[PDB]
Formats: sequence, C-alpha cells, structure tokens
Amino acid sequence: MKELIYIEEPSILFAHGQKCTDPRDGLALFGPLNQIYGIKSGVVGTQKGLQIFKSYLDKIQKPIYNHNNITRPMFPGFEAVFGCKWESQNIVFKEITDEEIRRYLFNASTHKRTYDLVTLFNDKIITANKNDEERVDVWFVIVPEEIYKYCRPNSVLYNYDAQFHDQLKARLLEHTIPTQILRESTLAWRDFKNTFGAPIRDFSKIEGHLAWTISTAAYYKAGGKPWKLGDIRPGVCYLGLVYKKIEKSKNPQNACCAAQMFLDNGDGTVFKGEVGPWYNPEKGEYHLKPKEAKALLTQALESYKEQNKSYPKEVFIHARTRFNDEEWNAFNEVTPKNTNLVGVTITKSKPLKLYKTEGAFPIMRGNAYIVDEKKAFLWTLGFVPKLQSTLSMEVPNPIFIEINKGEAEIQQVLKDILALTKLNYNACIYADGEPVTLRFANKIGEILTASTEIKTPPLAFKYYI
Amino acid sequence: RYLFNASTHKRTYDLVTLFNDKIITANKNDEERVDVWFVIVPEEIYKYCRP
Amino acid sequence: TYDSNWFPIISFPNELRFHRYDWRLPKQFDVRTLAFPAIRYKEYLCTFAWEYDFIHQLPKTETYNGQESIRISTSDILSGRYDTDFIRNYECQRLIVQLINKAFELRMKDKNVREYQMSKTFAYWIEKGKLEKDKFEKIKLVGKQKNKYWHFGISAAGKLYPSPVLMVSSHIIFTMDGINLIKSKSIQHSSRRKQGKNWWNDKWREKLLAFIRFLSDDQNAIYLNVGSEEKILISNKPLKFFGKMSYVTPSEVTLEEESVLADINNFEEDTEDLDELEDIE
RNA sequence: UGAGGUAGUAGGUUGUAUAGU
DNA sequence: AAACTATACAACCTACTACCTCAT
Repeated sequence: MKELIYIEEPSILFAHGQKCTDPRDGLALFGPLNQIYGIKSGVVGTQKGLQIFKSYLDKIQKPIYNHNNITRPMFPGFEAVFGCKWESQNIVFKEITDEEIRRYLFNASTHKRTYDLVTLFNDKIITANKNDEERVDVWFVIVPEEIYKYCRPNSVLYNYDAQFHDQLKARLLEHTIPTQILRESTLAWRDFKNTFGAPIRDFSKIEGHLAWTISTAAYYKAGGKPWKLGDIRPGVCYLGLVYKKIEKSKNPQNACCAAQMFLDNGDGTVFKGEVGPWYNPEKGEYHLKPKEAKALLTQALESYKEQNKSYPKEVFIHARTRFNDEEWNAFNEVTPKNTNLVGVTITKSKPLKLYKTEGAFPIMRGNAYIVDEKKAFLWTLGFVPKLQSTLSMEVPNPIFIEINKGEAEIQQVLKDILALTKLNYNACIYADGEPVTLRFANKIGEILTASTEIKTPPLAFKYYI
Repeated sequence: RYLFNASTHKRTYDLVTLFNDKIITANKNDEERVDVWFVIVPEEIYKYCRP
Repeated sequence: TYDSNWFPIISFPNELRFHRYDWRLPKQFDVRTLAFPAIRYKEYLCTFAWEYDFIHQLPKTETYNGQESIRISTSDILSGRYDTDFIRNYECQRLIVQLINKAFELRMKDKNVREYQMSKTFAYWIEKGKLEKDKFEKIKLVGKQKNKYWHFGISAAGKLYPSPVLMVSSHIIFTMDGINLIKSKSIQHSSRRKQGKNWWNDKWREKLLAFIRFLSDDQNAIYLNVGSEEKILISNKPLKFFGKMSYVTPSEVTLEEESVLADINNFEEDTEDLDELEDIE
C-alpha cells in the first residue's frame, strides 16, 4: 500500500576525473587520483615471517583472480592497479628473537604478556625510526598462531586492553608512525592447517580479494588517496559522533565521545574527545555537557576554516542514540545564524526483515522506506546489481535513521548517508551495513581510549586502521 | 603584527613557534606524506630579526 | 513485491479498563500470576477485561464496584488525542504494548507449545510429534540435521507509533533428541551458524509463514484471549509493500555464491574458535 | 558480518529511615 | 519541646542501550 523510494548509488570519483560505482572494478580501470612514487615496507617479525611476507608479496605481484569475479573482482597486480611499485627488495626488517618471546611467554599472566609484547614492539619501532638513516612509511608486523591463541583473555590450559593491535596503535599514536597488523593465518593459509587439514582462514578462492584489501589498506596508509566522493554540496560537515564505552578499571570512565569529520575530502579529520568523567552511567544516555559541546563544535568549525578557508553553511551530526535539547541549545549559541544543525541517529537492532514474496534474491541495497518526514528506514544492506550478489547472509537488516532535532529534507540526509557508506578503506568492499563514520567509530574510540597518555593525537586518519 | 615588537628575541620565539606548530599541524592532518619540509624563510626576516 | 515481518492490528478493542482496587490488591501478590495482563499503575489495575473475572484467586474482588472502574477510549490513545493528568499518551502506549506482549505470551502458552529462554525475550517452538507428517502448508518447520534436531522459532515484540503493528523476530532452536534442550547456549549458537548456510531467505519466509499460520486458530487472524469476553485480532497476513524498480532474477548458481560469501565471512574473521572445535571431542 | 548471549539501565513502580509545620 | 502525616533519596519492576563471543 506504501512505496519504497529508491536512492541511486552515488559514484566515487576516480582518476582522470571519472566515476564508477564499484571501487575494485573502477580502480582496476582508472586507478588512484594522485599516484605516489612508491613506499618502503618495514616488516617486524621472525625469519619465517620474513619469508612468508616476501612470498605473499611476490604472489600478489602477479595478477590473480577469484573464483567468480563479478562478486570479487580481479587483482591485476599491485603495479598494474596502483602505479606505485612494490618489490621484495629494499625491505627493512627488524629481528624478533624467540628468546624474548619465550622469556615473556613463560610468564603465567596473560595481561602482562600483552604488556611486554607491546612494549617490545613499540621500543623496536622507536629504535627503527629514530636512528636508521633509511625511511619506512608503512610497517607490517606479523603475529604467529601461538601468540594469537595464547594471548586470549579467556584461554585456559590493568590500565590497558587485552587485545594487541588496539594498544599497539594507541601507544604508537604520539610518534606519528603508520603501521599495519597482519596475522600469520591471514597471509599463510597455504600452510596453516587445522586438525582436519583445511585452512582456517580459507582465503584460497578469494586471494584476489585478499590482495585487494591488503593493497588498498597499504595505499591508504602510504599517503595517496584511493578515492573521493562524487557529489558534495558546499558547506556541509559530516560529524559522526562516537560514544564508545570505556571500562578502565574502577575509575570514573563515564563518556569518551569522539568524532570523525567529513568536510570536502574522504579522510576524516578526527579530533580526540576528553577522558571525560561527567554524566554518571546511571544517566548513561550518552548526552553532552554544554562546554564540551561548544568545544567540539568550535574544533569542527576551525578545522573547516583551516581546510576550506570559509564557514560551513550546514552541519551533519551522526550518532547511535537520541539527542537531548539542552546540548542543541548550547550548540546553537555558537553557530552562525546562517548555519543549519542536523542530528541523525543510526540504529540497527530494530527488527524489520522484508522477505521476498517470490524470486531467488532478497531485497536489494538502497531501497529506502519513509515513515515520517524526520525519520526513515534505509537499506544499505543486501543485493546490488553491479556485484550481482548480496552482501548479507539470510535476510539483510536495514538501518533506521532519525533526525532528532533540526529541520531538513529526509531525502537529503538519505542521499548523504548513502554517499557516506561507500568509503570503507581497511576492507575493500563495495558497501557495508553501517556508514563509514560509524564503522570506523568503534576503531577510533578503541584506539583513543586505550592509552590515557595521549593528549593531542595526530588528527590524520592513517595511524588508526 | 610581529614586526613592531620591542625586543627581537620574543619576535624570534613567536615566529619560530608559529612555524613549528604550523609544520606539526600540517603533518598531523594531511594524508599526503611529506618526506622533507622546505622552510622558505624570507630574506627580511633573516635580516631584520638578527640577534 | 515484498512482504515484511510486521502484523498490524485488525481491530483494537474499544475499552481500556482501570481497576482501582487500592486496598483490595495484596502487596505480596505477584502481578504476573494473573491469567489476564495487568499492571499496578499507582493504586489502579490497568486491565482489558471486566472486574469480576478474577474471583477464582482473589477473594476480595467481589466487593469492588463497577463505577469506580474507569474506561479509556483507545481511539484517542492511538491518535494521541488522549490528554489526562492520570496517564499521558506515550506511557499509555508503552503499557498497551506491555499488555499485548503478556497477553500473546499467555495465550500461546495456553496452546501447550514448548519454550526456550532468550536473553531479553523468549523464543518458542513446536515440539516433535505435535505436528503430523512434519509438514505445514507444504513447508518444513521442524527437522533433523546431522544428529541435532532443529526447531524454527519466532519472537514477537510490538510497537505502534507508525501504525498499530507487531513485529516478529525469527529464531531457530536446537536439541539433540527432540525432548530436552541443549545445555550450553554456545552449542546452540554454533548449530545456528552451521544451519545458516543450509537454507536461505525464501525458506526463512516459508518457515515464518508456516509458524504464523500454525499459531493461528481462525483463517485470517489469531485469537488472543486477552479477556473473558474481549479478544485481540492480529493480522496474520504480513504487511506487504513493493518497489518501483528491482533486479532481474539470476540462476541458482549465485545462491551457491552467497554460501561461498558466507565462507568468505568464515575466512575473514576468527575469534577463539579453536577450543570449541578441538576440545569438543 | 549477522544472530544469540550476559550486565544492566531509558523512566515510572513502591520499600528504606528520616523530618516539614 | 513534641503531635500527624507528609518528605528524602533511593532500591528495585518490566524493558532499551552498549561490549564481548561463535561461526558460515
């Protein structure tokens, strides 16, 4: 009885000023907008890690294909898709001895085991970056199977997180060093054998997709922008607010809100929030004290001024929970009178499974549902005709947007969200369920709330994923 | 604005700190890696702000 | 054409009856024990039926009189017109959805079907032997895979602010013999993830429709005995919509590619999966 | 990457140990 | 200096927000 209005797929800008829907296929067609001249890879690990990383990179030099590449497109080779060169030569390596590994591993406490391993890795990165006459732009540490399976918190035979890469990145924030974490099981599925025999990380049919993801992550961390967005109106900032909960022992952790800002470029000019003991989790509705609200808004405004040399005529605010009215009263007292405030709440737990009456494929991605002029249902999950398969399993679930306060066209915020949800960098996929500013929200909150020693972190995005 | 200060030492301090935190801001937000930063100081700054 | 998982209200009952028993309600009495849904709103008992049907267990109700039992029109409740300092509109809607949740739970518990415990809700299933020939509307509902017996399930929780509808969340329950449930919840989750690749969305819709038709009693509704005289009718027909544009249907090979993509999600992430596989034998 | 599983709070119910006039 | 019957937070009765798990 009621229609499902569809929103067209926004095309991402590519090389030579052209646009295509799929990032993989079009990136194989055109390439990156601004080519880099190449980067040096610093692998930190063992000799086995050395040989397996060199073998994997030599494997991804030559073109490799997936099982069917309508869904997971081809990988023509790193030089054949990015332009910048990558070879096994001129690769810097740092020795990780078993003696330190064994001396650390023989301790029973797993948390201090994580502590000493991250301390060793950070110290070796520091002594590789502070005295070596050579230059490394990207680091690729390798964790073997035994370290990953023995550092689990609940494996049975306080100021830091139990997991590795979160606090590695958190302690590596201050020195402005980009790096990537690679599991041994990820790139060595050939010899990674379980009890049965099959690879646990069975990347055999999608080694092209694995090469796609790794190469895109490396080119992102290199410094060259892989892609940008197609259509952006002048004077809009997508401020996706984070409210990742922090559990630093028994001190008042409360709220540690953060944000990612999209003004005119794909990268998120992320500014750290406060440690922030206010708003006792009895009132754990994750609102904002006015002074931090104007602090964050002024931070975004001066970021827009320093990166665009003008004033933003419109503000987008994204979150998961609802918004109050006093925080917006504090917001509007500092905004210019020509601005516009929009607060959109994104939820997933709402149960709504539009089953298909007849056919062989479910509801596609992009078919939105309008309830009111302020709230709507958007399907960023499911079938897409370009990839010719769904991105979900069983039946996908949509996202429910809701403009809390502020007047706006629901179609405008729908198109803005659909344009935002196609910039996943660490994973090379056509689209995801949640938007990118919310997909990266958990990562940025985890990184910025893992080490309290960080005060003013680097506001470029390359040091996080 | 910085020229008409009385003692050149505080002018040197504020200009040096301005260049420093400009460089820090530039390399802490820009995604494009910069291997070498080229500080093009003006000649009259090197001349009129001598110790 | 697409059909959703919503089930709207066919005809909302007219009277919302509040029973101000005040001192006639025992303090230690458990409100959940009543055969009809109710709440202790202030000194009132917000019910849906008459006052004199609780005499089987409450030997003080017979002294209560009719005219102190106020009634509220639900048209103004659903339209938001209801404006009284006793109850405002939104918490009235909240108590309404609470009442219909309890009423559905008790009605469907009265039909003698089994129950499994979830975290913040409950999911339900038909035990073996109750359904003859293991078929309903030419749709399989409860079957056997490997050695574990799988039972399809639903979970219902209402919400009315766009329209008086009721959602249903599809679940699947597992057991080893068709008698007693699995002791560990993680084994149930593992079997759910194992059986996820076995079928797909069309079978999900078929099982959901079969469950909805099985829990119904009449043809185009279900019979919720909310009161001794007043019942609630749920549109067992799911709410259906359509899109102006859609795709072209491919062959069955891309369903295998979707199962392949499930295996890609198997390959891309893994988190302490080794203990539950190695130490299970 | 989406569906199940545990701790417990959005916002109004009624039990503890005082104090307003 | 002390009569009636309320307060002062404040624990707790059904359901709504986030972190960690298991597995394709």
